[PDB]
Amino acid sequence: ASLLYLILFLLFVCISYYFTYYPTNKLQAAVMETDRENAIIRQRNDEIPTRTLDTAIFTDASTVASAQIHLYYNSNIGKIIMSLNGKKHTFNLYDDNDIRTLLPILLLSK
Amino acid sequence: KTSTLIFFVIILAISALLLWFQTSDNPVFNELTRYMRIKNTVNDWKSLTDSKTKLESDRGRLLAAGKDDIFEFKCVDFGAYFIAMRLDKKTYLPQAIRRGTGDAWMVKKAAKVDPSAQQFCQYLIKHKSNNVITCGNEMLNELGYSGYFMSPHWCSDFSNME
Amino acid sequence: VYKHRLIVLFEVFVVFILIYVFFRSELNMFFMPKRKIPDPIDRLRRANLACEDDKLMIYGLPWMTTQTSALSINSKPIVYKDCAKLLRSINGSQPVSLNDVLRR
Amino acid sequence: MLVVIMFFIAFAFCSWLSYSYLRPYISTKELNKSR
Amino acid sequence: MITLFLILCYFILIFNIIVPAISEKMRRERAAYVNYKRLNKNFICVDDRLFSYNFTTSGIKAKVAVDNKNVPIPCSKINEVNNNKDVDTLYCDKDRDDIPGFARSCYRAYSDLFFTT
Amino acid sequence: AETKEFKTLYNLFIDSYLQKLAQHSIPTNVTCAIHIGEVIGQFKNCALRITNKCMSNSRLSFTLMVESFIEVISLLPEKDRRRIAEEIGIDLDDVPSAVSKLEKNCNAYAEVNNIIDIQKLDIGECSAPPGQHMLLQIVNTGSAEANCGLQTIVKSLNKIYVPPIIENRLPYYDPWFLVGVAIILVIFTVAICS
Repeated sequence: ASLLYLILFLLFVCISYYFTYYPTNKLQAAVMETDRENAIIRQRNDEIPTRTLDTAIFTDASTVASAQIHLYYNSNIGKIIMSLNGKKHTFNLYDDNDIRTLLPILLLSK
Repeated sequence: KTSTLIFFVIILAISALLLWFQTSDNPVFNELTRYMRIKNTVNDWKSLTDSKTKLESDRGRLLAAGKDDIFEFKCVDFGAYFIAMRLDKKTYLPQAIRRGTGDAWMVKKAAKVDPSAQQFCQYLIKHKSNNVITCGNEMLNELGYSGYFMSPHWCSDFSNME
Repeated sequence: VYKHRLIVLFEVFVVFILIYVFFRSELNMFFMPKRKIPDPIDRLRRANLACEDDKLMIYGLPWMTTQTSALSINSKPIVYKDCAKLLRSINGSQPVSLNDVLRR
Repeated sequence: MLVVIMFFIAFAFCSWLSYSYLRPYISTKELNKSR
Repeated sequence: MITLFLILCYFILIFNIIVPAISEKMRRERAAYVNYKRLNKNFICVDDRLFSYNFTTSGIKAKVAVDNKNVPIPCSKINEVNNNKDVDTLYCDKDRDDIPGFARSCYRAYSDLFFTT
Repeated sequence: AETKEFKTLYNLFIDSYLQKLAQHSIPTNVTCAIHIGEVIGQFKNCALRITNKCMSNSRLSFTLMVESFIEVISLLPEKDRRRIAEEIGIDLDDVPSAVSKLEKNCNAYAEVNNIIDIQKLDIGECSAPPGQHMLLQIVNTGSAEANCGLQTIVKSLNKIYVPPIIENRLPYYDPWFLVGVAIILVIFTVAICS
């Protein structure tokens, strides 16, 4: 049929265009995939700033103090490192204890 | 009808000749395909540089944690020469003391332990530190290479060591 | 003539076989978009702070729906009566979700 | 019919050339057998 | 006679694009494997998993290191991983769904192989 | 054709040793020479590099050689690096600034002068990835015992297995048979249609 012939010719054009102007090996195709994936990774990751952010901090069960912290989020292990007074503490976004420790210090940023 | 079949056979023969030249070790086809391949590779250099620089930026961000001494100039010894380097506060990429309009300053060593090289690297740290060069995109736009994909080089060796 | 259509179908079939045998992974990456890795902080965006009696409380937790008390630096329960005022002076009377905190 | 046998001859010859060209790679046993 | 035109198109496509593309892909992947095995050997560390690249009939393939209970081996003990050559390897061709982001790690392994070679 | 050098373990070792010799270079009054009667090269991408260093201090020569060898095998697997180490006669646990078994074996060339005399040399097949060449070196040094160590280490590194680049391109001969058959069969189909 005419429609089938047109579809076959379009498939021809698409396959030839891909094989000529696009990579045909695992390495370069994987590099392109990694480029797109890392772009998405960083678009999500840049939402967490490393600037000096003021927040209320709970050193004990009945104490509070206002101080500046730094935040660095990584997706290889999916954790947030919080920097306070020159000391860095890593909190996982998958562990319940780390989540319970890190959520108040983020939600109470003055 | 007859002309269509004749042209069908002729085009099949042309395709068979093209395949014969493609598969065989013909110098002419080799020259043409090498021309095309070199041009395509030099075109792809820019994308490769961007990807490697970005990945190195991520690994520099990951590496520079809990270490404030890596952010300051240090006389890193490369077995044969000293380089006064650090990590940039913005791009988190290796940044060293630049020699004029060239690459990083390489204080040549005359021995395994060369005190004079270390003294001169310290002198550069204390006096000539306003001129710096950073691996990545500034390196590409200044000297033409990214610092990576080059071995041996201070960017690649510093990334491998740290 | 059906023979010509059979020949062109054999052509497209052998093209598909050649693609599947050798260029399977490349075409799978290029044409099929793979799922993205889930973002745990995207899940945590729905969390917000309030007061469970005299203690800190985190509502909107899909990780643990049950009631959990927020942990301080030394991983101990937080018990302040004035924590509501601190929340009002930072986020407001309404419990501000972590999504708005990230948007800040 | 004549076009069919033309296609058969052309495809057979071109497949022979392609197979002879790709024998070192599609048959890894050949390359690893001779070091 | 559009059908004969399509037949000629696909014949030219296969025997003047795809076959040279197969040869070019094999040549590039074999070169990468050669530049990888000339210094590196056994497993290398990518995204906290361990990957090795071997050349087969249909190109290069990356196999990931796993223990007895199909769990990827953490990178920290690659030393002993190089000592034991009988460690379990899982191919990247099969999309095995138990490991979170297995294809992600495989793609990053191929990208790292390209960058190193 | 300006092609890159295909880096290989023995090539890295030789280049590191040469760089260490250059950076500890000291003037000397001894004459060091290379004399090759014939050099024959008939294979493409078979680069030949005749570097003529010579350091009179052979003790430092073995020190630098062992240091370079240790830095080279710092990337090999542990079992392979160690077994190659006993094959050569160098022990990692020993400091490079120490006399090893290899040096003791090669001291038998102390009396002879630091000249490299080759009656005839031919470069064999050099299979390299496209865009690169297989480079072979003929390095002289200030003592024939340092030379002994050099060639024995080079042979030991050559003993390893590196996968070769296989050439899949068919040999090319002028294909008039194909066009002849095409013309004959065009005549055949013309007759068939007529």
